[PDB]
Amino acid sequence: YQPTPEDRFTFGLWTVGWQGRDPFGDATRRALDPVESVRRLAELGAHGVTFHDDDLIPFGSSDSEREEHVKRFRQALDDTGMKVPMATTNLFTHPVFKDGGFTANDRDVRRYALRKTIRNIDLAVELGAETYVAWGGREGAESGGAKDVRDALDRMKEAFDLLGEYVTSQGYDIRFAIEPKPNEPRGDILLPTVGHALAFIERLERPELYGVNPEVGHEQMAGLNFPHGIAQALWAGKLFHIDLNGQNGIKYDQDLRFGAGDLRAAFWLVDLLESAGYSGPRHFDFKPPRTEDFDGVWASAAGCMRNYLILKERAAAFRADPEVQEALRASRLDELARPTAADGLQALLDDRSAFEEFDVDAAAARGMAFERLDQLAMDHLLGAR
Amino acid sequence: YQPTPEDRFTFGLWTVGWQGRDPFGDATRRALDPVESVRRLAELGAHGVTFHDDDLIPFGSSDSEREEHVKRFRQALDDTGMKVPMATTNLFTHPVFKDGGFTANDRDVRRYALRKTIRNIDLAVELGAETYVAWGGREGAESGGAKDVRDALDRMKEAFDLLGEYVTSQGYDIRFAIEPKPNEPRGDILLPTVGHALAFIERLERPELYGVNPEVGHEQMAGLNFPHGIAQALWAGKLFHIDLNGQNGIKYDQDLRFGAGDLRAAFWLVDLLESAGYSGPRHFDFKPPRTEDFDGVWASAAGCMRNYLILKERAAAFRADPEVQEALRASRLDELARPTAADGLQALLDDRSAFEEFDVDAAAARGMAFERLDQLAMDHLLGAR
Amino acid sequence: YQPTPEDRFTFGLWTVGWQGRDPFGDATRRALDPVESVRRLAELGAHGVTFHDDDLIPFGSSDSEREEHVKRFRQALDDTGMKVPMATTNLFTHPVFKDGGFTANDRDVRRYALRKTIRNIDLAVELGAETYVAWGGREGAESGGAKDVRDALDRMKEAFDLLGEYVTSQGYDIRFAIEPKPNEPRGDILLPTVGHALAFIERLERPELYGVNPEVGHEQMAGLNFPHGIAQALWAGKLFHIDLNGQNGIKYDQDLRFGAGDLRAAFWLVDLLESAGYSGPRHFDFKPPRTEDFDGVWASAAGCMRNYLILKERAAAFRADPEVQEALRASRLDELARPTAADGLQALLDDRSAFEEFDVDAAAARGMAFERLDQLAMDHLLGAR
Amino acid sequence: YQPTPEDRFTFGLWTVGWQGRDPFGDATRRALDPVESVRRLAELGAHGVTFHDDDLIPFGSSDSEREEHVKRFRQALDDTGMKVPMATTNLFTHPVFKDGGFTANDRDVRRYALRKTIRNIDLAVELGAETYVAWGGREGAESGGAKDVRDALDRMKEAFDLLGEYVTSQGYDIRFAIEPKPNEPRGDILLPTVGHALAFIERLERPELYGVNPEVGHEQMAGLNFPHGIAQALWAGKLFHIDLNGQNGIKYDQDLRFGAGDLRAAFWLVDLLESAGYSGPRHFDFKPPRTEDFDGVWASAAGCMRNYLILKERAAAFRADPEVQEALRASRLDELARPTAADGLQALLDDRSAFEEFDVDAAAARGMAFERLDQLAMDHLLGAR
Ligand SMILES: OC[C@H]1O[C@@H](O)[C@H](O)[C@@H](O)[C@@H]1O
Ligand SMILES: OC[C@H]1O[C@@H](O)[C@H](O)[C@@H](O)[C@@H]1O
Ligand SMILES: OC[C@H]1O[C@@H](O)[C@H](O)[C@@H](O)[C@@H]1O
Ligand SMILES: OC[C@H]1O[C@@H](O)[C@H](O)[C@@H](O)[C@@H]1O
Ligand SMILES: [Mg+2]
Ligand SMILES: [Mg+2]
Ligand SMILES: [Mg+2]
Ligand SMILES: [Mg+2]
Ligand SMILES: [Mn+2]
Ligand SMILES: [Mn+2]
Ligand SMILES: [Mn+2]
Ligand SMILES: [Mn+2]
Repeated sequence: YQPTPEDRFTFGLWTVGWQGRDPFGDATRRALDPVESVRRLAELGAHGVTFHDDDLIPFGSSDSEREEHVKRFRQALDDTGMKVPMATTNLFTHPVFKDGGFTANDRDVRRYALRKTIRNIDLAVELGAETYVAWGGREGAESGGAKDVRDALDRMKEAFDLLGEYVTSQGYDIRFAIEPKPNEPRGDILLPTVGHALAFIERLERPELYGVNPEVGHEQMAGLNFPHGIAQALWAGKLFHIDLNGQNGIKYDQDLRFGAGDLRAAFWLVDLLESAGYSGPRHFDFKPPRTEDFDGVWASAAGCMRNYLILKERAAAFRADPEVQEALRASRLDELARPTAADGLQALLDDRSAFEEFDVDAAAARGMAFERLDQLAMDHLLGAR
Repeated sequence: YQPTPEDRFTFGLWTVGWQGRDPFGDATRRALDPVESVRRLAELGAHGVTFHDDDLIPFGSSDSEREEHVKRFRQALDDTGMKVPMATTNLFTHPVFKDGGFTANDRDVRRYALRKTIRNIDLAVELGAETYVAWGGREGAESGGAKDVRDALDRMKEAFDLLGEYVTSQGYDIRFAIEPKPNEPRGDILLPTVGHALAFIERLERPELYGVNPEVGHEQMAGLNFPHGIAQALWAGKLFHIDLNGQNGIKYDQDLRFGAGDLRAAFWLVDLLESAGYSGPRHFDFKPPRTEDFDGVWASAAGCMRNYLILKERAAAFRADPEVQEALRASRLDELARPTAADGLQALLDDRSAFEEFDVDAAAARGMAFERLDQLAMDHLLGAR
Repeated sequence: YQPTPEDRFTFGLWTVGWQGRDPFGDATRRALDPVESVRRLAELGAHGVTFHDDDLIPFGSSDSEREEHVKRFRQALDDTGMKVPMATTNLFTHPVFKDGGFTANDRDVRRYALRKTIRNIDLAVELGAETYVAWGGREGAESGGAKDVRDALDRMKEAFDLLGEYVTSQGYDIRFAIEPKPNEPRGDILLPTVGHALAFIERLERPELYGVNPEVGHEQMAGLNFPHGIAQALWAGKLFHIDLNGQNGIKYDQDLRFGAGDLRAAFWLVDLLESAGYSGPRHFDFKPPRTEDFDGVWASAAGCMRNYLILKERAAAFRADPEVQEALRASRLDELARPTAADGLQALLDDRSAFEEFDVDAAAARGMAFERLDQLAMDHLLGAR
Repeated sequence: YQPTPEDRFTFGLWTVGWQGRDPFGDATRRALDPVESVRRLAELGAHGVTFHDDDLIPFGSSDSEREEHVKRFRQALDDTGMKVPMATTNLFTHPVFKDGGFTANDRDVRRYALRKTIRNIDLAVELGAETYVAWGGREGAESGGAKDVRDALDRMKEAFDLLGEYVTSQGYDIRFAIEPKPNEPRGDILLPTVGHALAFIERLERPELYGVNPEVGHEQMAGLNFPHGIAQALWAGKLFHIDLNGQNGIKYDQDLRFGAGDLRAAFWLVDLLESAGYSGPRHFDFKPPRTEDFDGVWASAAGCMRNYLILKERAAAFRADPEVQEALRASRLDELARPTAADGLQALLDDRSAFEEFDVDAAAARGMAFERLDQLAMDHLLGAR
């Protein structure tokens, strides 16, 4: 289960670089030079890294410092062959963003947030990024009167439309991916789930430029089924990017390494991504627990990749097993993929076998055989057949 | 705080008619004649009732029985002046729907579910309903292999498109409202939230025919902010109907009377509905607890209406208070409603006060004053100023 | 992974016998004769069955009917070799228990609940049960004024003390196990968790007669760590019985087959039970989903046993692996088992290496190596080393 | 609703002193001199403040600095009349505590944690504290193998027994209160709820020295009913202290001002505390949101006190209302307070009206009238009768 770059595994600079500061604790690890992270991740078999503007260039840097930080970063990519498929803006750390970025009540902050993002889009395009992610972690509220949500969605649409106008006017190929999160650090965050983000996108001026970057832990933070939400994003044609990690149910954002947390949901996610032929980066947005030293950071990163590859093998064995293929037919998954009424409405209305002469009790008595199917899946996941 | 029919309060036959059967207990109350519910609700000041097909006509009824049930029902509406603004199909009680209705794996069940709905749409139009609600309570799964969600969404789109084709071919004015629910009775239910339903609707053949019927308890069952989700539905122009009740956080669907559960969220919901000028029915989808006798059923129904009216008065006093209007300006809610960059992208890019000369520390040091605003709201809710 | 009776796997009559009625649906399966369940479970390798009084003898039965039901049941145990290690009272289904049994506000109901339990304790002793379980599923409330909780705990202590007085006066060996549940069917249930039940027991007249019967899904329904709670019950010497099943986080009580739901927590539970040498029944309190027919019921029951045995093998391989034993030392699990200050308080107060000369930064810089340990556990669970 | 010191309102130095650093954001406010907090809180009507050792004396301070910090603090208490009823140890911020304090796997860290606490107990006694709080925020784990919970509970019992041995050997009157929390910053925290802490205390060498310091938000973080848990703590005689704040369901620890979050649960909490005659400090453990400036900090603190006083008035009006007293009798709250079987077990066994001649259907048909009672409570809370 050794990763190679063709597996497309990517890591944020902020993941292995996390110093371990949490709400109740100081840092447990020194800061990492982005150059060293690139080298250490390449040695593990990663394909690429991603960054926030302020991860790569310290906030407030001068032009000459900015140029030296990028030049050092570019040399580490050249030395390793690592790519930069995705980038994003930090619109959450600085105190100026305390009431939001694009939806801050203060107009001058909203304008500043847009300028900060536009500057980093240029940098991301230069480094080769195909996707620009927006995480509105500060867009939201802790109380009901502090944010008019219809007004905030107006401001959010304006911000995204202007960013779409900007990349069009430069002839950039980059697309945007919205990363939903239901809460934390705000009491409730706007566009809290995959669904809310997909619905918002359909009201933008150029919807085709925008998709979702769903994160395993963020949907599980709302108790939602992450493979189900990914399926709806695939159905809509909007899975531009994905964040992989682990999460133990409804609580603070844990960002455990992928495969920790809900192991079965991870299996069904990997099964769906491979079956659907998702071709984007397999991006890990995780935090090595602050109990770990620097050797534990890299063990945690390696674990993400390994667990993905183990699940990929087991899911593929599951789908290829003729006994599973037989069980899927017994459970009528083939019938689910058949059109309900390709004969059309009138034919359905006149079809007496659909109502007047439908034997509802005979239909009701037919078991679905889902438990035998699910136990075959569990045996395949555990390597027990 | 006495309701009148112009307040547009509506109740499902299945709410005050609930016999008190739960997963662990037998019925604690006798069944109610729909006629008596209409009379008792009218006496309380309700505007109308809603129904499932099988609430009004017992499942399996003959044509002559069906006609007598409707004739009795119609006479109770005539005697009281009560309206029927909304109707829906029971696609969840009969064992034939155990794997779903529109997305059942068995094609013959999906066709039957469509025919059952189409039959009731006719009845609902005859009784005057403006909205037909779809609650896919059985569309979902308890295990990952039992439902391919992309296939199920294909079947769901087909079902809704055919229903839209049907009402168009009859020249009906009725529109559809999807009622989301994240789980129960299925382990996870498809279109689990307001957002997922809004996103799905945008892929239907005629999206303008479909909106959402969000329920307070269903979004709170996912830990989501119900006023926020209602705001996004209003923003999208899709709040066709609403279900009001109470719910104590993330657990089984409690269906408490409106105002119980999260009292502050109820206040902010009523504030939003009145401020936005929502003109649909104020529909209560609640269950009088099975501890109650028939007198407790009607006290519970009266409580729903009363609590709405109390919250309506307090929210209106909050918005009209000049000290609150002053606090809203101090918190820059006026600036949130102003366009971020009506001067356009180029002007924003050249505006040095948006970036090069933006004093980020002065902006960051400005408090939002949200706590004083929120305490004014709490004083208004409690009648303590 | 074939179970045998020496594995001590037990099932409630109400589990495989569940007809599939849920809050929104009618039964999908016919009722089962308890005799047939005993035979079918024995054929699967089960050790025993458990029952509610009303599972074995239909409520309201005459003495002659009661005797024939028991005689038939006893013959099925004799024919199979199955045991009856545990029994319990149904104090939740009949409408008389709608406000509780032992803590019903109506005193005459509380007295009836006690008499109903005492009658079944006699029957359980006759059938050989070692444990009598109390599940106060109706003890609780949906609103704050309806139950004074200090008064209710007074009544609950009185009920349990009287039951302890009863079994002592008959010279019975049977002990009581309280089964906690945080909510459902009541809005909140008294003694909601393992901890609350353990604390309550310490106030009973004869605490040694009472322990806990924790259920996987019930603690996960509160977002709690079930292996952690089992550990505290073992630490207190109170794990008299256990209910095994699966549950997907915070939502209604799913009662999935064991191993479904949180697979990793199931692994750590089995590891703890085997390491601690728990010698009680491995009891499954699960519901075959109502999508299943009778063949799916037995496949689901077999899956419970199989998954336990797979996890038992993987946990044992994990603990016996010398590389894991090395990682546990690296993570200082050996030091955790050493007394903190066996030298005593004064020696600790005078030990300068505990404070004045403790190198806090050197200690802080030592990584715990938990991630490498946890990835070894994951590799062992998945069969990937 | 103006607080006075006889209302016993207390605040942690760390509450109004919180600089606004969260997992995703830098500080939004400057640090506060503890002296200024004492003065500002006294001016608001507070009775007292509480502290962590490291709140009052910066970590690593020399003896002469330590003495000057305390002397300044003591003068602010003398100038204001403020008391210090409670103190606690910071065993969570420094990286040395990253795997816990009393239950850290490293023995030398456990010994250091004990010495750090013992030093602060001396200081707390000098300042007059009656309660010493233990919050084991780092005692726990993110993975299953990293902590043997039976071993950790052994170490926790040893730590608490040694602290009890220490205060006894000095003749101190101070008692200990354990503050439970289910998760955050650890994935799961040991003794996660009021119940688990009460059960643990009963295994300590001198149980009478230890009680609980429950926090509104911490039990709600597990979806539990906080008034119910407080009632069980009162029933056990262990409510030594309480932390008041607000929390919106199951998510990260919000620490909103008291009264925000679940308003009805706050009402029932205040009703219970006043009815039970709780005489300890009404301590607020809250964080003014980081959107606020220093004026918003004090408005937030004032709001805590005001909301408590409003709820106190409404709860008292509720209990004194003769129509409520009539409804409580109708709902048989009087019968709940009556002993179930003061006639004894034998008399119960021979009482034919408890079983043989109990009319179960007549009992079942009697409604509890809980909804009318609960609507009276809601009318009293809202000032709407
Ligand atoms: O892409 C933006 C990223 O910013 C991070 O700091 C957030 O915590 C992530 O959830 C997000 O993926
Ligand atoms: O509109 C359909 C209705 O069916 C009911 O039985 C469900 O429980 C409701 O949530 C829903 O509103
Ligand atoms: O032991 C009593 C049993 O009664 C069942 O019907 C409950 O649902 C179980 O959780 C419990 O184990
Ligand atoms: O008493 C100890 C205190 O430490 C704080 O920093 C925790 O966040 C509180 O929950 C706790 O009350
Ligand atoms: Mg992310
Ligand atoms: Mg509804
Ligand atoms: Mg159970
Ligand atoms: Mg606290
Ligand atoms: Mn995250
Ligand atoms: Mn509902
Ligand atoms: Mn259960
Ligand atoms: Mn807290």
